[PDB]
Amino acid sequence: KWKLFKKIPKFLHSAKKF
Repeated sequence: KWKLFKKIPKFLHSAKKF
């Protein structure tokens, strides 16, 4: 149970801006 297991792959969130 690691809150990071669902936070590292946030590369898709970067493009969400542009």
